[PDB]
Amino acid sequence: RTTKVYKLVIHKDDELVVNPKVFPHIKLGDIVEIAHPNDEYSPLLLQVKSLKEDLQKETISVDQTVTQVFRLRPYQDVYVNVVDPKDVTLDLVELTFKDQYIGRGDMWRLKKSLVSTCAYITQKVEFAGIRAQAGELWVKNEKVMCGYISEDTRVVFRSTSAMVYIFIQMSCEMWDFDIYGDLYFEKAVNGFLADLFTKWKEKNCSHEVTVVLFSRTFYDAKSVDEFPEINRASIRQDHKGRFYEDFYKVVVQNERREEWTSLLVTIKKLFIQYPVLVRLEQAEGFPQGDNSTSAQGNYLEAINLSFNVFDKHYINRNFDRTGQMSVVITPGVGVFEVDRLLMILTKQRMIDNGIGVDLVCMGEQPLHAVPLFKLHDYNIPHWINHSFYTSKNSFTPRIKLAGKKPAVDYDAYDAQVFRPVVPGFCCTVGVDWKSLTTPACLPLTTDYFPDRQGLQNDYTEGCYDLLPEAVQMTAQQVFEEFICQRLMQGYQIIVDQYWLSMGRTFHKVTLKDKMITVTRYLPKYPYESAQIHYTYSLCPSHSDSEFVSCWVEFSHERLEEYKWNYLDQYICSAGSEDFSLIESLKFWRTRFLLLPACVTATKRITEGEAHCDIYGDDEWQLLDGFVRFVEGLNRISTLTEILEAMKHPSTGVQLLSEQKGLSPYCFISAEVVHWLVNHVQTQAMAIDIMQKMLEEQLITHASGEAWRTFIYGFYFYKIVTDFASFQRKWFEVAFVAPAFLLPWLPPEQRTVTLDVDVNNRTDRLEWCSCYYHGNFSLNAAFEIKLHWMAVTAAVLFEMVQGWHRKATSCGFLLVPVLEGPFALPSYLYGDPLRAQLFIPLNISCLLKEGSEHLFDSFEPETYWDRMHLFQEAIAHRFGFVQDKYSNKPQYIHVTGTVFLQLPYVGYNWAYNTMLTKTWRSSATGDEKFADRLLKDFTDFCINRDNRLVTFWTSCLEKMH
Amino acid sequence: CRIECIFFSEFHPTLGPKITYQVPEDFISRELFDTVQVYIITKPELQNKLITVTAMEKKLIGCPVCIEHKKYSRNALLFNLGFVCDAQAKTCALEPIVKKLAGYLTTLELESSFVSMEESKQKLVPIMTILLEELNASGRCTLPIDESNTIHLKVIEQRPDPPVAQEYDVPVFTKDKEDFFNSQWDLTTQQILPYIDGFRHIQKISAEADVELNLVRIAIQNLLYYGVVTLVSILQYSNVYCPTPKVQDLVDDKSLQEACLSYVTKQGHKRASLRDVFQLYCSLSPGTTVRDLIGRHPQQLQHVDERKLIQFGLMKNLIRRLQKYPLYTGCHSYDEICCKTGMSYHELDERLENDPNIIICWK
Amino acid sequence: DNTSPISVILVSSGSRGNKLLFRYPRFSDVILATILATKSEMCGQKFELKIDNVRFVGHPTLLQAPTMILFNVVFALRANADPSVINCLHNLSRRIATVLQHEERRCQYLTREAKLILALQDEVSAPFHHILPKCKLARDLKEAYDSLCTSGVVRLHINSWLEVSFCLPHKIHYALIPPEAIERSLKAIRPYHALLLLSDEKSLLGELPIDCSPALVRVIKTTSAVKNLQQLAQDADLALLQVFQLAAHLVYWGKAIIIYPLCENNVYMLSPNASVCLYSPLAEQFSHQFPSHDLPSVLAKFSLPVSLSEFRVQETQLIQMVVWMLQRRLLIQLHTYVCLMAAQNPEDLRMFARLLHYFRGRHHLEEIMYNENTRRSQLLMLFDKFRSVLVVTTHEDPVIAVFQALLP
Amino acid sequence: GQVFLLMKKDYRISRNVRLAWFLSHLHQTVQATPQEMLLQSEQELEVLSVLPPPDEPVVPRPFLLVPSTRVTFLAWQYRFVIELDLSPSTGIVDDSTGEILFDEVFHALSRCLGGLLRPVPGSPEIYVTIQAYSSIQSHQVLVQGCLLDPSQREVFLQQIYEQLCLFEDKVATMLQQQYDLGLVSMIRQGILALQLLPSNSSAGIIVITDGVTSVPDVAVCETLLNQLRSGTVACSFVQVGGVYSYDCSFGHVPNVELMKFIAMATFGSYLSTCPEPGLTVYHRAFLLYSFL
Repeated sequence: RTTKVYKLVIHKDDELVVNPKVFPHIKLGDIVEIAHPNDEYSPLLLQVKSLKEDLQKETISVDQTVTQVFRLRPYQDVYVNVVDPKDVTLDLVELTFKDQYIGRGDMWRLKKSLVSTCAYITQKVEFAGIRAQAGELWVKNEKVMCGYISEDTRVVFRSTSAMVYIFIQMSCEMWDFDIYGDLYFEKAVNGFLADLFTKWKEKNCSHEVTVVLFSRTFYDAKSVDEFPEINRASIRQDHKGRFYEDFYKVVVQNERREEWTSLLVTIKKLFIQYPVLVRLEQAEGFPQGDNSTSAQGNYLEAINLSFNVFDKHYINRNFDRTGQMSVVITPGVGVFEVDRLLMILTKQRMIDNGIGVDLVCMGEQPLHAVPLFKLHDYNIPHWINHSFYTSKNSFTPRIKLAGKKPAVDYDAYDAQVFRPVVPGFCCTVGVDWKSLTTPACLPLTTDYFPDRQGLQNDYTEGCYDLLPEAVQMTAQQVFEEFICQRLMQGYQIIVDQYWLSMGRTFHKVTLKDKMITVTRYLPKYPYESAQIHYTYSLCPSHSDSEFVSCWVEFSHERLEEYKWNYLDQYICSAGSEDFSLIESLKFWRTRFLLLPACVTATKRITEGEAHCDIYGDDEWQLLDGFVRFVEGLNRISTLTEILEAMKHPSTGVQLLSEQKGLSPYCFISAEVVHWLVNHVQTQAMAIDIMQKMLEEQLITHASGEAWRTFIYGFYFYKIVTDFASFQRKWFEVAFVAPAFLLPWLPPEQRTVTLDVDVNNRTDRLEWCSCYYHGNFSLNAAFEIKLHWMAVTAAVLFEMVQGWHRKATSCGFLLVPVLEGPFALPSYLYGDPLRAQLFIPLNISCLLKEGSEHLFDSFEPETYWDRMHLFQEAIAHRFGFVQDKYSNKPQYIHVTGTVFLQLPYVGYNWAYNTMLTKTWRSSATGDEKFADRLLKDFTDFCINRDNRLVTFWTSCLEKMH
Repeated sequence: CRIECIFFSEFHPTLGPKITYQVPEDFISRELFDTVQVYIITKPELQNKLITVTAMEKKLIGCPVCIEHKKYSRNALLFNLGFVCDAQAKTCALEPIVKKLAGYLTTLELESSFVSMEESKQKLVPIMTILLEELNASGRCTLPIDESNTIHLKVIEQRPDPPVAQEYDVPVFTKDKEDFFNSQWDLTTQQILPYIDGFRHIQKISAEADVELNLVRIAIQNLLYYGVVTLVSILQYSNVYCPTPKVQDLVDDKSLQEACLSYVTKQGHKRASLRDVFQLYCSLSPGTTVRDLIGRHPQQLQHVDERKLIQFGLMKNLIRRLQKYPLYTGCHSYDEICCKTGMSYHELDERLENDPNIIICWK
Repeated sequence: DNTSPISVILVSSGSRGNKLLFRYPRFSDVILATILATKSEMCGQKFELKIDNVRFVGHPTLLQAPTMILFNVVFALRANADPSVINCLHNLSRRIATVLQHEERRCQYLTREAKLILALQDEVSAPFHHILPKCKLARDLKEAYDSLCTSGVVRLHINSWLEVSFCLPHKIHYALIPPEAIERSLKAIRPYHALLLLSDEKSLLGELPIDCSPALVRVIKTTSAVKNLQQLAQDADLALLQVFQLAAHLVYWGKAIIIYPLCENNVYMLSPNASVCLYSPLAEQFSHQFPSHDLPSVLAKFSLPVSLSEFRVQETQLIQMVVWMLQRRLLIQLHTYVCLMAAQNPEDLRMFARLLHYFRGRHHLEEIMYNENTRRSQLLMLFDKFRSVLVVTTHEDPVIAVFQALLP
Repeated sequence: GQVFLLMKKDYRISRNVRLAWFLSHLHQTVQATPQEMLLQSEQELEVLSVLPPPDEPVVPRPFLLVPSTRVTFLAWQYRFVIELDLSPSTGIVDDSTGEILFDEVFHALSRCLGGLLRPVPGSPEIYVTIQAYSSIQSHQVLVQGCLLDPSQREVFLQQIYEQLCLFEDKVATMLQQQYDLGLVSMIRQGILALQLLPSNSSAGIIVITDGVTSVPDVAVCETLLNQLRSGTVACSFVQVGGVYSYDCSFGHVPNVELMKFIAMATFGSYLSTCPEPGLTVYHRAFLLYSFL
């Protein structure tokens, strides 16, 4: 224990400068303590990564950040005590994420990269684009300020940017006073919710918030009949002869915000307007209805609705959030009378995924076990994180005072005197604020392991081999990718044989003598899970008082049915054309659109312009921008006198050269047409002479299949002087160069395998698949869809951001876009909490006396394909362009904010929720643009100020 | 708990603190307000604290509220809406109402600026004009103010803290039951209610109902707190009771006579007289057990239940209990010792009758 | 202890601003000075204040180059304190305030022993727990606080010559007997009662002032558990009304207890609230004065009702064993009552009719003994002759059983 | 009903003279004499007025004397000696009154003096000698004179104020330097001061005590009262303080019975409270005198 006192030297690449000439015994990598000998402040441990004798004697230089963290004054005394790396080993380390999507495999790589390292508090750990942060270091159950991480330290990951779901049970107890003189709703909203929001603000979290209000209502009706046939689709019968209907109201959906205190007023307003909304009063054409009790409510179906919406995390995947959270707030104490099979189903869905459910009861803590299920017997649920929110004399009671119902053998009696939820351990009154502010991910490792002989009585034994070795990925990164691929499916390792466990399924992945062996064990008798058909009424977020009947199937996925043997082949082929992505695998997918940058009109609207119909309804300049963008995507007379002039190195055309796999003197089959109609008479003549030139067999296309005709556009061509591989490595887009008032009439997708490891930042190959529109036009959006399984999401996000910047330079927009914005909850792209908005288009003012509705001059045959053009003529005035998605017509705004559908009288309106703040720009407007567009569009569609007829009359003239 | 007036005041920037509204009008005279003015509109350190001040035979309750923001005159707004009662009113249950009301007012001002401008200020007078009657006559008030806020007030009386229930006590019903919705009980109260009869001690209840003893004791304590059940000593044919002076009151209070004669009366018999009851409550002796009286007053016990007789005497304090005090630390009754040991009192009799080391005492 | 005040504060106002002058032992020194210093319109009457869960009781004075207009001696208490405690403490505060005002009027005691502490606060500001022994006044307040917490009798001496005697009945009668019960029982006393004190007579005469009433000492000298008040009034040569007044005064301060005298045939038993702990702190004094006898072995004798002198110099020593344990409240005294609810005896009928307003169950046999002189045998035979009209009851006396911790 | 008889200043009727004329004019008619001749009445006493059984309107008509008739006797010149006790048993608070019974005694004395000389049923000179005694010295002489002209009272009260102010601080000092008999002795001093006032007419001794004082024994009390009635002097007790409730200062219980029993003897009056302001309580306790 040397006590060589020193003098501090401040420094501003390892953040520690020392001289071996001053510490000859200290080698590279050794720990170097730095603390003032006479300071009560905690010491500071670090690493001596590098050696440089030029550092001053009796002086060790460190960075400013670590010095400010450890509270070390400049020029002060210090110590240089060196301890062995076996005493300061930490016991538990915690890292948190922020505004980043990280798969479990990436977390595994980050953790195994951090091993055997010195880490202090609030350090910035970065690795291959992943950016974590230490926030709590524990040694022997004591919080420390710094420590060392060994091959046995506990690492925990949490998130500040999860996806949260909040449910509030509005049962009858919401309207009851508690023992302190306050309503239960006031306790829930003015209490718990405000505290949670304040904690989120304090901890700097950026979750995505969805808020739903739900209840259940019974009716006094004999045999249906009374219900108007229009709402009869959402009536269910209890097994006691009762007519009840479930209700759901959405307050906010998929919303990100910097403050949440402004939402409580909205929830209060909904509380006031509630009893009429759920048909307890003014039940016109309805029987008399009654609210339900919390124990008789629909608690177990809100959980399964959340499980449904969370089971589709792979669809429309974005790069900003990580983590899932579902919260149920109830006025009761934690007793419910639920169905017997739904409980087993929701337990199975709980044990399948890794999204733990949270319950926050608000009644007084009872004198028994909590929570309680009264089957239609009792059962204690051990998989619910429950809590009791105690609001901010003595002797608080613990029993609910029931309301008032309005109006011989004398020696034996003495002798015979001295002759479940019982353990109600009343201690859980705490509220786990830490689990509500930074949700913890599913642990990467587990300790449980069954008996070495009990597997024969429960599971079979499947086995398959793989030889990855037979620039190429070595047969050691493939094994790591094998281990990773299980992780994003929800697997955990048990604590180079690697065991893995998920539910009842077991995997073993091993490597030996350059060969990867996989062995699967699946249960012999997997419990069946019959789907539950569920019906409910839903009020969408944009709506005000409108309910829509919906139906949903509760099902449990068959984990043993996952085709784990095809995905391994896909990985082992490094994106070969032999194997592709099939829908059975839940491969991650996203969809982007490239749009014209109509900046002027959007800026005018954003500045305060009233009507948005100002979008109307230079070509080669935009063509140049598009060809430049596509180039960025790829990372790059008569007879023969014209050809000879083209071959001139300064007169004819450019020469695309200096590219791997690209033949010299190659040229783009589009710019040559532009120069030809310039130096040398018409576009048709240009393409015809180009086709003749190809027929002359001196200039062809680089693919080599000269049989194909000349295609004008972004196509590669060589001069002078196999097919699938070229089509799978380069982009190639063609160029396809009033209606409702007239006498007459009154491929498409290509695939490319991309390498993601641009600006190399990792030791392994990453690849994805890209499906893009086969042809481009200035009146239709350009669709590009990414499908990926094995990609570091940060690298892909960096590449996509590069694309976004390049397209911004070219006068376009590249925006992520929802996939199924008009699907019902039952379909794959549907959303149980989303329903389309309807806009009525009244054809009544347009109609004139005489002819009934319209199109009287036109033949009745052209009526089902001509009104469609009339509607699109109105749509084009609002910036909506056609979207030929990969059926019903779809239109998307140039801002990329709003969708539009023609049902087959009116429109279907929906929002694009995948446009976040980061993607926003000048062209896309502010965060309140779609809402202000709804108002103008709806008002124009009802012919406000006779704006509609002003359009019909003004367009009728062109017919004449 | 009557409310004489409800008054609203605030920090007027020009004339300083003064009253602004009263219901009824001019109930609080200015020369009275200008004295309690220090405790009504207070220094910032006193905000969000209940203040009860007695002056001029009146009792003023309030809770000053200060909201600090730049938009106001002096970067803060001061207001208080308080109650007036008589000097001797038991206003211990009127504090939560005032606190919640102040919370409602500050929420209204923070959300809709309800108190700042003079347009919504005039709406206060009908609000208090409703509050006074809704609270005095009913003690409950549900009053909507706007599209997001509705005032819900319910007054709760603060009953005294309950005693502790020991393992050997016997609970007896005093509200007669069958007057409440069993569905509205704590679901563990429903477990034990069919076992309370007036003859079962807490340990026996826990044994029969398979409920944790600590939980059963807490439940019985809660029932005591609400006043639904009472506790009496164990009943056995070897107890000894000494009459209490209050026995005389039995003959000098007609209501007590009626209640006693009704309760003590055997079911299925003519109502017992008072001459056969005042004798039973004076013929007991510290040397006569409940067994000698079976033959000592045979004619008298022909319309009464002996168990019910003794029970009723116990609850109304017409009878005291005599036990035996000898693990024999001294502070243990015979019944408690028997219950912990698990043997009968007669079994304990042939365990200290002939083993002289520690003697028997009656207290 | 609910009755124990949390703290004692002395505050005062005037033309120098509110100034907290003392506090023994969550509020600022400016907050308390601002709130507890009222204005002249509120002077001379009770002052009650409540904040959150803390109560303040006081009594301003109006205090009539002076620079002081009024002061206040406030006591802090828990929110759930009993109102009788509030009234008692207000009375104590007024008693302190009036003598302080008189001292101010005579020799300006206040604004001479108030600026020294004022300046000393600045000297210790380079203050109420380091300036206590620098000036007597805060010492008296601390003594009062300590006495209230422990003793229950405050014997204060201000200016070394003005006495202040105060008692707190809540902490005195803790055999926790309410003061109202004692007060009610003390207005219904009879000449056939006896006075008795625990302490020795020599140790009882040293507490009294230097100018007591001579009847006070006279009563103490000739008081015994055998005599009654009537046989005491003649011996001390005092009127019966004065004897009753003196007995009430002595009982009030806990220095006297009223019991029926020790006749040979007094019948006792153990008090229901007895404490035979076999290790009780009081059992360490019974052996410390009487070694040869064990308390759990002597108290066992009075299990059944037994006579006072039937072998319950051994007898001459046993009597002390019934005085020390009767000044302690271990036992009670039983009594025989009668209520109405032979004809061939006009002489007996006339006497029975004469003594007919007593048969309500509220008059004891010995009351009849004392009032209408009639031997025990005659009364007992009169009661035994009737066996169908009168009811015989054996229970304690509800007037004197209050002292042995037994409320009615 | 009641007959009022006035003294003469020149002479002094003995104790038996009143009984002698009560017996002599028994069953004899009497008359209320005219106003202007009462000063010329050469007889020893004067018959001011007589009333049949308030002021039962007595016209100037004769009335027959009866053995049951009540005869009250007044006088023309009176003397009184005023004694105070300032024992350390009078240095406590008076909770009901609000004051301390050191100023309240002065208030009672001032009120008694003021309400004793303001003013004649059916139709004047006072001497006062005041001294104050204490248990810790003997007595201080405060008046050896005091004709007491009625329109001088304020100056007199102000003057006797300082003689008690200077007294107060002496006792305070003597008890400050003390930490860090009785009534039987007082009454003696009452008689001694009496033989310094002019000539004849009944004398009075007004003592204002708190009741703490008590008589030592019975024989000494008999000796005191024998000498008290020897000189035919009326002694009165003006009680100071409130009720004798339990919560009083310890050690302080008034001896109301002793002073009442002394007041009934020697034809004295016991006053419970000094009331706020002819035939009044003030003018009947002292100036009046009866024998039956």
